[PDB]
Amino acid sequence: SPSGVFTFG
Amino acid sequence: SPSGVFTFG
Amino acid sequence: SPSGVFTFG
Amino acid sequence: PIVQNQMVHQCISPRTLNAWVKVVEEKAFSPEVIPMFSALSCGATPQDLNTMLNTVGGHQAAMQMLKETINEEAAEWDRLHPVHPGQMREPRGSDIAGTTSTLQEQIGWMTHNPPIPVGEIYKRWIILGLNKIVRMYSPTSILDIRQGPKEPFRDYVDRFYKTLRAEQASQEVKNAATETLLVQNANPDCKTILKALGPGATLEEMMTACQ
Amino acid sequence: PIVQNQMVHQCISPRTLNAWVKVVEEKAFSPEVIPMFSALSCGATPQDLNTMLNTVGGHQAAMQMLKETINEEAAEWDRLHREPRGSDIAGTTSTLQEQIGWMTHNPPIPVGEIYKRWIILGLNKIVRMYSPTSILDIRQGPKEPFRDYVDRFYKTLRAETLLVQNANPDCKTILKALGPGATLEEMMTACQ
Amino acid sequence: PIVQNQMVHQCISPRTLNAWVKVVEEKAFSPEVIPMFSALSCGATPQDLNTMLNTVGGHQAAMQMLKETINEEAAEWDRLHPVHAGPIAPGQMREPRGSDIAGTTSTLQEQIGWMTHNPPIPVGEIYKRWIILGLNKIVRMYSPTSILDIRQGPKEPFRDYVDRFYKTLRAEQAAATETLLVQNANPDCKTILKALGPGATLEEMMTACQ
Amino acid sequence: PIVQNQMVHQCISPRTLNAWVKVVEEKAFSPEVIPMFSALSCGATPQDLNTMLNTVGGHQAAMQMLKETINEEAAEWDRLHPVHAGPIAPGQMREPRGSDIAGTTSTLQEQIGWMTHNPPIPVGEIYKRWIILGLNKIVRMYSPTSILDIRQGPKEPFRDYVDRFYKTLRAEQANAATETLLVQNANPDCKTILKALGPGATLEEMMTACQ
Amino acid sequence: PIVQNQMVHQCISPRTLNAWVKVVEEKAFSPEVIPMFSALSCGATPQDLNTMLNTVGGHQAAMQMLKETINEEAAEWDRLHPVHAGPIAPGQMREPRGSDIAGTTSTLQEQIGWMTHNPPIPVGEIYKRWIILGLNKIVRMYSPTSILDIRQGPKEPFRDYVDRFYKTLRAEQASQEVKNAATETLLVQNANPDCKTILKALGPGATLEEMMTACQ
Amino acid sequence: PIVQNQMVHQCISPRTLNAWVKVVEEKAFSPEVIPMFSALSCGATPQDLNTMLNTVGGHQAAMQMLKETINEEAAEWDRLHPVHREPRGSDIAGTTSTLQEQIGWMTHNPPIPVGEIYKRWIILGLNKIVRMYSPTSILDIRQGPKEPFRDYVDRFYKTLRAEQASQEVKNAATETLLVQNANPDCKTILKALGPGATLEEMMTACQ
Ligand SMILES: [Cl-]
Repeated sequence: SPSGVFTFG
Repeated sequence: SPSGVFTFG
Repeated sequence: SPSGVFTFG
Repeated sequence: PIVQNQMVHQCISPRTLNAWVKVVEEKAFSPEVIPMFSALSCGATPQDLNTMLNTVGGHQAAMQMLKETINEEAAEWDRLHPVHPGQMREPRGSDIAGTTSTLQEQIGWMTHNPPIPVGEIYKRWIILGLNKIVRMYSPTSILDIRQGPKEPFRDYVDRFYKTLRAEQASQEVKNAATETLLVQNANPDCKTILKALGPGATLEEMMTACQ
Repeated sequence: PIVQNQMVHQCISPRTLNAWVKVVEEKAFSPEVIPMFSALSCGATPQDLNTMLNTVGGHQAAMQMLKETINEEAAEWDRLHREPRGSDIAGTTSTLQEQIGWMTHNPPIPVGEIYKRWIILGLNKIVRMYSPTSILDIRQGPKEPFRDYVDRFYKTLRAETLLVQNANPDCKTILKALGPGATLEEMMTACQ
Repeated sequence: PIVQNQMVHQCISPRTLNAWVKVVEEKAFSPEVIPMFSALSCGATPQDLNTMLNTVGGHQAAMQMLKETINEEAAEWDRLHPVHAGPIAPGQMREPRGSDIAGTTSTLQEQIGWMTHNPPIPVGEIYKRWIILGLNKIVRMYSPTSILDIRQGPKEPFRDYVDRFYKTLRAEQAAATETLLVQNANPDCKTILKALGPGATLEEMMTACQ
Repeated sequence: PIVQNQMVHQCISPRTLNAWVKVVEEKAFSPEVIPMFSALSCGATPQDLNTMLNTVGGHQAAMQMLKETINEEAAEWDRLHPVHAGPIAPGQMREPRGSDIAGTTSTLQEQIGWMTHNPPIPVGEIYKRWIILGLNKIVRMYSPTSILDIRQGPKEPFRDYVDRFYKTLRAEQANAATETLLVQNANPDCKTILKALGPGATLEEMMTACQ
Repeated sequence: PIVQNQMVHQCISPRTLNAWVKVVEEKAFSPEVIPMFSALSCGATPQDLNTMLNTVGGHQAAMQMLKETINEEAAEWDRLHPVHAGPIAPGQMREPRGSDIAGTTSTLQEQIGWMTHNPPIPVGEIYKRWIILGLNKIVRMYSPTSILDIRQGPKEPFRDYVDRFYKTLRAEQASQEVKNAATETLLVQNANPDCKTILKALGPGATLEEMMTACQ
Repeated sequence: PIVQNQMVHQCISPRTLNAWVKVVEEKAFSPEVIPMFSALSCGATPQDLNTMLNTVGGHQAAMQMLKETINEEAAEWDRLHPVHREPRGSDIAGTTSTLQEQIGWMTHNPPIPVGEIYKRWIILGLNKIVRMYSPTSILDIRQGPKEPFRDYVDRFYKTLRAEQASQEVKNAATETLLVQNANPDCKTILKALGPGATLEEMMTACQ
């Protein structure tokens, strides 16, 4: 699974 | 009769 | 470091 | 609509009225119109539901079919509920539709204890009629949806499931179509890659492959 | 309008004012203008109803016919019937405080809903006249889709047995073969 | 404006400010601008009324005429209501001068005071009356065509002709009006209109020539 | 801003922020910008006023002049109000300096304190008065044409001439001399008609004559 | 959604419905769609979340993938939470199944019940977590270009090059260790010969600020 | 955000979300973007601040620089505040703290405004981005041959705002460099006014 698009969190 | 168009829920 | 763009206040 | 503040009546907002009219003008009778109708008619009374339907200008063939579907369900309600102490009188089929019932009566039933949700019951009949319209207005059949020579696979599968949604077949038939027809109607250069992956592949793996 | 928070008066919003002006400009006097007027004038006072009508710029012929219809209903109210007169319900000879007084009274006298009934009655007469084509002239073409034919029929009928009669020779025979009792869905499916 | 929640003051909204500016830009000074002004200035204080007028950019000839009309009505108020000299009683306010009603020589607190007093002195509604009176004079002047010049064309629809007739009549705002409609119509429709006879409604007149 | 619900603080709305920015971009520094600033900054704190001025992107020459005008008024406040070298009484707060009213050396809590005090010290309305005083000086400078140069054309409508006259006159000043100048600068045709009416003629009568 | 006034239920607004429909139409499945979804679905019930997904017209391939991801998470929830048979001491309230969290087999009354209970069971936030997990997989696929293919042009500004690099890196959604490994070597490697010589002069452990300021 | 009605939490509005996105798209990173960010994030929690930054689609170079600046300030917070629950650097940023904890600190007595502290770090990082994105330097700003003085002064202070020098250096430039780079026609008139001349008097002279 991918990490995430939330660059601030 | 048709099954509807509500994919979710 | 920069001072700031806040000219007023 | 009926909302909290105790349950109290409010006037339908200009935003909601305009939103519904623009959806019908832009999207005609695409599948996504039905969930938008349900969302915009949240906690709506039969009067409010009639206001939304009556504000639609065009598509008068479709609106007439919706009238007949409502009358069929209203007649079915009267059959299942025969007309027969200090008790509140029960709603007829026409009273739920909002043709032969005032706003005070509609609010009365909805805010009663126990409540009789004439708004939600009437909304169910409208959605049932709209489903029949969406199926009829479906331009293309599932058998005709086939990938172009230079069409991206993403665009092809979008047209497939969009059509499959509008047709509104049973889940057993949808699976039978998805299993046999989807990979069959794909173009050779993509089909060559999907066959190499092997059987039991998810939709994610297939779309990533042909890209 | 008059709304809850006890029933209290509120000023008519810019959104409602603009929404009403735009529908009259865009749709002129199509049948769907009447339900939109009724929705936008929800809980409106006679002053608010006059405000919406007066803000309309064009269509002054139609607005003058609406004036006459209101005067006829106002005169009828005086013949049939402090107690409100016909002009008081129209909002010509009554202040906002009197209008709020009647509507929030116990028992209440809804001058807004009574005056709205007269306006809608007058607006229906305008929609009927502004209908371009008559129902008898709506006939299906030789190579016209039946869906398009039914759209034009019930559009014209809304402004103002005959559907099957005026269909083309091919589809008419099929619809007549289904007989009376056949639903529009079944009729449209047959000539698809 | 002043609104309920007790009567309390609220700041004029950006929507109301923008709505008034756009109507003046688009419609210039068409009759329908006056009802829109009255609607947008619902429960407005004299300060709010001045704010709406001052925000108008163009049409400075018309705004200057409006100033003179306000001054005339303000002077007339001062004549009808003389100056109450001496000290003011406790729990009471000074009687509003013409300039106080206009909002030129009165604070917002004083304006709210008069409007929410018991008994109330609605300085907002009195001043709005003067502005509308002045705006009516501007609308009458800005009317391009005269009612006498409005006549039906050779092959013009009767619906279009009547729209132009009552549009002009509304701007000028002067038995005679109804007869002028039938008399100025073309020979074809005029013959049909006279067949209906006296005391005929506009519905019957338009339906006959349709 | 500070508004009722007791006087309480609210965050400046996205509508008010965007409305002010668009007015400055579209109208630059036309006379009607000042009343719009006063309207949009209704019940505003010194922080809110600074927020509106700081959001202006262009016209940095004008903003720098406005900065100097504020400093002059702030220095004038300090001169007229000497500093009290002593402790502050109970249920009271410090008297505001010129910089405190401007919002450079005062927190939001202190600004709310002064404005909601009894008796109140309206630092927002005092600071707004200084800004408007500075903005009027900018509008006078940015006024392109002078009042003397505004003359009626050969066959120009009198309404159009009067519009440009009072549009320019409004910008130049942000009287009997102005009334006489209107007739003098008018063309020979209308000037003869205006003098025929005589002294004390209203603008309505003047415009109705030459039409 | 559920909001304060006591926690009470409100209908989803026309503004929120339209805002979600427009961002899906305009931005398709760009990384910034996911934070916008989470923001617009603030305090949303499972019914509200289904309403937002159902209102999407196009991208029916993507919505079918999202449907499968929800079913996988729902099945995983049922596995980790077995159904209790014996004891009911207080008795405790009914535990939500995977289908109840998704909103397929649970009414609005039941959803409000779980969310406003003490202690609360936030079925809305749990279901939103599954949706965002599915939407991340969709954004990864819809990423046009790979991270390895992003290279600076002959006369391209370095600022515009770096914007495309981190937009691609955000879309692919690699691990934090994998991202820092690529960011360290691949960023400088794929830059043009002119800027590459300048970037190395700063040396190892140089911040992105220093790198962008140099090539300007 | 956290607002009155007692201090209570509210969901960030669609208007505020859309307003921030459009400002970033239109104005890129002009000086006036920072006051707009501060205004739109009024009473915002660390979660709300992250939401606004994450909704930005483009300018990923700038957002990565902002990410690094936040990590430096978070690390600096951990250094100045040793452990001995009190908020760490990652808790203020919103990376390792729930919404309930964020509301807890902000509505506490005494209050720990994690929103305003985190906003201070973001604005500090954004100021560095604005300084970099500035196209022209103040030394390059010269008055044209037939350019109005009003237009020249607009470009002078626009560039001066972007670079964000210290007030001592700004006054050093404003005094000397403003008159120095003006054209020979206006320069002669400006010197005739003498030292300590206000900008109003300078602009009025060459009009
Ligand atoms: Cl039929």
